[PDB]
Amino acid sequence: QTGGSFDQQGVFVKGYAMLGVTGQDLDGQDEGESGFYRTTFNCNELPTDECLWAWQKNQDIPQLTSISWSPSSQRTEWVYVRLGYDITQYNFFLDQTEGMTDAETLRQRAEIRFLRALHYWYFLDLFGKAPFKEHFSNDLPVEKKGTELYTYIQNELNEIEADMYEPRQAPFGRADKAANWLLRARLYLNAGVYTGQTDYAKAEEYASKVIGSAYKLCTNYSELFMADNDENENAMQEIILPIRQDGVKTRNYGGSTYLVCGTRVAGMPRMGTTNGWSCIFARAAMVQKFFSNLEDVPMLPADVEIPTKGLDTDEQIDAFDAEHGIRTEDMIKAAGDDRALLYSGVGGGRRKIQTDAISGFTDGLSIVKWQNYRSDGKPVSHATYPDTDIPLFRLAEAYLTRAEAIFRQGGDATGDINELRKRANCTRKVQTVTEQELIDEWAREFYLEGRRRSDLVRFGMFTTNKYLWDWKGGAMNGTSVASYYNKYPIPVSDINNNRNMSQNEGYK
Ligand SMILES: OC[C@H]1O[C@H](O[C@H]2[C@H](O)[C@@H](O)[C@@H](O[C@H]3[C@H](O)[C@@H](O)[C@@H](O[C@H]4[C@H](O)[C@@H](O)[C@@H](O[C@H]5[C@H](O)[C@@H](O)[C@@H](O[C@H]6[C@H](O)[C@@H](O)[C@@H](O[C@H]7[C@H](O)[C@@H](O)[C@H](O)O[C@@H]7CO)O[C@@H]6CO)O[C@@H]5CO)O[C@@H]4CO)O[C@@H]3CO)O[C@@H]2CO)[C@H](O)[C@@H](O)[C@@H]1O
Ligand SMILES: [Ca+2]
Ligand SMILES: [Ca+2]
Repeated sequence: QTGGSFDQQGVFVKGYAMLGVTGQDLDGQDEGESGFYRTTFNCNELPTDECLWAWQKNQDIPQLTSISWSPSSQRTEWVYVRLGYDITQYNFFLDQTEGMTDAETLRQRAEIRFLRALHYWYFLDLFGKAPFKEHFSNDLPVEKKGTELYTYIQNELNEIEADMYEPRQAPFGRADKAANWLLRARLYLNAGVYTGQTDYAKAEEYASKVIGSAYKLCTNYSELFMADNDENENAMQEIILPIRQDGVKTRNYGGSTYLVCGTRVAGMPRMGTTNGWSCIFARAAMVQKFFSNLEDVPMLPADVEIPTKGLDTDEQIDAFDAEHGIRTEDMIKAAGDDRALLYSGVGGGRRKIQTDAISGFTDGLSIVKWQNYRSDGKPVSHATYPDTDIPLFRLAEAYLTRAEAIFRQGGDATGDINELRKRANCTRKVQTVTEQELIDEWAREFYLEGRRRSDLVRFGMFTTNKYLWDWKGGAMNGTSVASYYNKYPIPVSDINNNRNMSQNEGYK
């Protein structure tokens, strides 16, 4: 539908919706697996030191879990096709509005181009290249890779800035200048990876612009991931770009539902939902980001039995956990960090910190960072699907990005790192910053937010022996894998359909 049938406003809104909702066609793929969020999240989380997918029988899960996928990877095709599809939609909107000079359309085009740029970043970060097309048409996309792609995204962002909303002036959910600046800061931070030439001075500069804007850090970390993060100034003042989610109106199995339902199982107190999928749990390496010595991690003694009765309600579960100091609040206290939103209690069965074999959901601690509970205690909209928004872009990213840029430039990054540690009410403060502390802090601050893999690759820790974590590369204590795994392969299906695309080095 074009011309007189083109619903500009409607298509504009759908532009943003692709970030958090699945439409309504790949073979053997549940609709709930096609989302922009879920596919990119898995590609940047499942293979990392942050988490594990409990149901390994699911297609392509073992491959992603241990960094052993191939060009026939179903989950690689999923994110590749999803990213490409969203872009064709943006190109369509831009083509249909081309030539329109009214203030309204200009702003919409700026934001759409912002959204397209973000998508091209994922292509660049995940594949080092992307099936490029500036317009909507029949023509096969051409290949745009590395430096040229990097330069295109940067140029897009630089060109559309002037037309975007001032920081915190756009309707909640839409991207403003600070979102623009944050994306560029991320690009610059990883410029070394994408172009072979680092540019930390620029990453620092754009990070400072974001930090110097109206955005501010939420005083209660957990609130950023709660049901009312779209009706709480404390959380909203930090969320530069949210992915709206609603228990009744905006549902997505791969949306906040994925982060809440996917990390819970029946028996856990305060599930915030009626459905616990028991899918995502933390690896020992994740827990170690909060407990350098895993022996300090509050755990139930192995010689203590868990009653088969009397543990049916949250009240009973909590009381039992308190007796053994294993309530999440007890986990946070022992961790001396508000971000230690983990659970080792008996709700759902005995938990392990590390496992000799990936058997089930309880082989690692549970992650209760995402919640379908409002900080003000008010009712949520639905008993199953969460109202919780996904704060894709948070101000915290600017502090860690500037901190990393300063450190790599030979300066003192303690100031920026302690800004986040202070917010999380950390008992331990950083006296000096090391590469190790930085990558560890990136995990403590952003675990389960869909970016882990990218930070690891930048630190040369994703495939190498520089950092081995439980189950990395398929080995209990971790093992390395080929360096070509730092980039996902181009789906064989697209290699076959578009001769313009060349496979990434290393893959067959
Ligand atoms: O008919 C269309 C429908 O088909 C499928 O759903 C039906 C099943 O095919 C059918 O067999 C029956 O499922 C029951 C099983 O038969 C029964 O054995 C038991 O299943 C076990 C399962 O065997 C275990 O592996 C374990 O399951 C895990 C999964 O392995 C995890 O991946 C996770 O799951 C979640 C998905 O990952 C999410 O994407 C989402 O799934 C939704 C799809 O994304 C969406 O497109 C679709 O429309 O709805 C899906 C949900 O209904 O949520 C999933 C969790 O709900 O977590 C589960 C749970 O740990 O444990 C289960 C439970 O013991 O029980 C099964 C359910 O009763 O009935 C199914 C319909 O309810 C497709 O899966 C579905 O997408 C199609 O629409
Ligand atoms: Ca409300
Ligand atoms: Ca919401």
